[PDB]
Amino acid sequence: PRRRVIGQRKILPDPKFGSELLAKFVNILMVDGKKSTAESIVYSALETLAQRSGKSELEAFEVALENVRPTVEVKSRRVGGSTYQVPVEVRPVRRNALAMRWIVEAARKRGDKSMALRLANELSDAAENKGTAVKKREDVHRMAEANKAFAHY
Amino acid sequence: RKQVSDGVAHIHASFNNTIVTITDRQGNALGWATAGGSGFRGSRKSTPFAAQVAAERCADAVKEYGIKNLEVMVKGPGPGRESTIRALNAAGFRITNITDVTPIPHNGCRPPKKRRV
Amino acid sequence: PVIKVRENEPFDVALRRFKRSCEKAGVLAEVRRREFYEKPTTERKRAKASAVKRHAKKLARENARRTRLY
Amino acid sequence: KFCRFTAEGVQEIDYKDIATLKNYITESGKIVPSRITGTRAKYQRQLARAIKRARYLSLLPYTDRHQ
RNA sequence: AAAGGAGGUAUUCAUGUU
RNA sequence: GCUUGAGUCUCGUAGAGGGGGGUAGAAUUCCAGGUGUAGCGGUGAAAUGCGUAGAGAUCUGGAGGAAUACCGGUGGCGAAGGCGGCCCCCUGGACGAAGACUGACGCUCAGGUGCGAAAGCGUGGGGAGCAAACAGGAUUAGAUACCCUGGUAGUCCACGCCGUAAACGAUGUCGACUUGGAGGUUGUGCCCUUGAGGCGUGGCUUCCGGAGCUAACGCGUUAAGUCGACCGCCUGGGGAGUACGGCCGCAAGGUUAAAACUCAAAUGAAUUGACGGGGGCCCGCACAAGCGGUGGAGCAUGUGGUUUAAUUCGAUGCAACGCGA
Ligand SMILES: [Mg+2]
Ligand SMILES: [Mg+2]
Ligand SMILES: [Mg+2]
Ligand SMILES: [Mg+2]
Ligand SMILES: [Mg+2]
Ligand SMILES: [Mg+2]
Ligand SMILES: [Mg+2]
Ligand SMILES: [Mg+2]
Ligand SMILES: [Mg+2]
Ligand SMILES: [Mg+2]
Ligand SMILES: [Mg+2]
Ligand SMILES: [Mg+2]
Ligand SMILES: [Mg+2]
Ligand SMILES: [Mg+2]
Ligand SMILES: [Mg+2]
Ligand SMILES: [Mg+2]
Ligand SMILES: [Mg+2]
Ligand SMILES: [Mg+2]
Ligand SMILES: [Mg+2]
Ligand SMILES: [Mg+2]
Ligand SMILES: [Mg+2]
Repeated sequence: PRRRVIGQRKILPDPKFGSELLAKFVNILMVDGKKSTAESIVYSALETLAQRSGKSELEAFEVALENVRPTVEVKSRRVGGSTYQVPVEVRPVRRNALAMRWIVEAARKRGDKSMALRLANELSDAAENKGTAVKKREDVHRMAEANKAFAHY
Repeated sequence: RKQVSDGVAHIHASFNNTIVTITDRQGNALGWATAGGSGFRGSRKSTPFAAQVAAERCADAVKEYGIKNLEVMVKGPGPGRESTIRALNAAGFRITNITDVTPIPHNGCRPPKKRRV
Repeated sequence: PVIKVRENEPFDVALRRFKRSCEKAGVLAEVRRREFYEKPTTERKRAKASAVKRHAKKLARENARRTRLY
Repeated sequence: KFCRFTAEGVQEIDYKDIATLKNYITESGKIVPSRITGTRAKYQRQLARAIKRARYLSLLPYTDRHQ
């Protein structure tokens, strides 16, 4: 805005694992306000990922998210009359949300049948560093490298 | 091939393009590199980062001669004018002299006419 | 603007010193003004008018330094 | 301020006096502006003429350049 | 080169060293 | 007759004032050569152009022309145009101090004479850079331009001609008087220069401002203030600084300078708005960050159009089009 710094809203922790990260993940996954189905899908995918990857659902999820987190994004400044595509370091709060959004979109695209199965496969791919989400992040980093010439603008 | 372990870096930095040339203290040129050869074209070749990468490419080129000491002569009003120096320092020569050799006339020849854009 | 690296002098410090020396010399300003020939009339105008503009602001400060802001 | 020449009542600046001239030229060999140095305008002109003569006589260098 | 901030309407402000 | 106006002399002062002649360094260009290799150049982005016969870059040497960074200043000088490295020769003007001298020798000036930026012309040189014309590449709907790469006259010198400029302070020359302040510059007197200081007295110069004046804007001891001498010029806008004639000019053209006709305004300053591809300050799902749509498909509905005997009428940028209904 112009003249408004409104305080952040009250967000409830996840019931199962008490995770604010997981709560935002559920909200991002949710469509049309169907929170129940979204949370069921999240829980199913997390359980499957736990069993396959490691020991704890939260551990596997965190590992994947970190493997997808972006260091740098690009924005479009407009100073010299023309618009410069410049890289810029992304703040910690935005990192998690961007990673989760990318993961969710990739999960939606994938060809597996169940949504839970799609999410589990995408999370595992992210953990293995071969997923569509990490590919998207790496392409963003590649663009940042391309436009690194404007790193002091 | 003939190791001398000290060179002079002529950094001709115009507005459009930057040319870095490593030469012996006497004047015989050893190796050179430019943003054009670095691949940047136009608005990207007129940027400091291109100057830095051209400096690095030149440093690699003259690596055969094994020069260690390095005095720098920067000439011309170029966009980088400094990224070349930082690139050389990173490449790992001991920078001995930093000298400006911009040719300023004492009211000599008349410059070309002012642009109406 | 000749600079020779001092004994036990960091490279970043020397680089900053060199930029300072270039600034004090005014080399970029000189080349930037000398790139294109201004007409003698243009020079005389664009300088006298700017000088009078400076004088006016000096007067404005010296006068308006005797008023109640609030 | 503190015009040095009028403090001693100096009659004329001598181009043979290199030390003062070196104190009134910059490190590049350019003549220091009178507003900065605080000299009176008359002595400023005299000093400028003397410095130019010294430059011709190669007692002072023209510019901090190749030569 | 641009932006932010400070001082000045800016200068004598020992030299030395640097 | 007189000495107050005017002028002369004595001693100094500052000055890009003028003419002539030398010289210095930086820089650009070119040439020769060494090193070295594939780009250079240029733009908003490109191409023309240049480079393997070796460019651009870098070092050395040489040639040539033009101009004088810094100092540099709402600083100085000159009647105006104008004058800017340093040195010498010739030369003009201004100002200060103290005196001495001449004794109205003064001011202005139609015709006349001279000087008079830049472009231009004639003759002969010179030619680095820049650059009308011109050539090419772009841009664009077009681009006989702005942009880019080249590039001739010219720009420079000598001698002649031209003789105009927003040749402007848009303010003719000279003289007298009328409150102030802050500066700059250049003299000069005195006070202990109590050390860079303090108090005077001149000349030139910038800004602010009082009375007063002015249509207002503003000017304001450098008047556009109060007066005195002489001279030039104006008489509505266009037609028109044009025609004719005269004079000058190698020419380009310059100077002097109308008329018919036509309109009822043309203008100056200032005021309130609106606007600006002027400036600053602030806000709104205005943008940005997001989510979900529309524009693709089928159907509902409104409008346009077309058709019809009638397809009743109205709404039709936003602010009409599931509107009156
Ligand atoms: Mg150019
Ligand atoms: Mg001429
Ligand atoms: Mg001629
Ligand atoms: Mg000729
Ligand atoms: Mg051109
Ligand atoms: Mg006239
Ligand atoms: Mg004028
Ligand atoms: Mg007139
Ligand atoms: Mg006034
Ligand atoms: Mg005529
Ligand atoms: Mg005429
Ligand atoms: Mg005639
Ligand atoms: Mg709102
Ligand atoms: Mg948006
Ligand atoms: Mg359609
Ligand atoms: Mg549709
Ligand atoms: Mg139906
Ligand atoms: Mg009706
Ligand atoms: Mg209807
Ligand atoms: Mg109707
Ligand atoms: Mg509605």
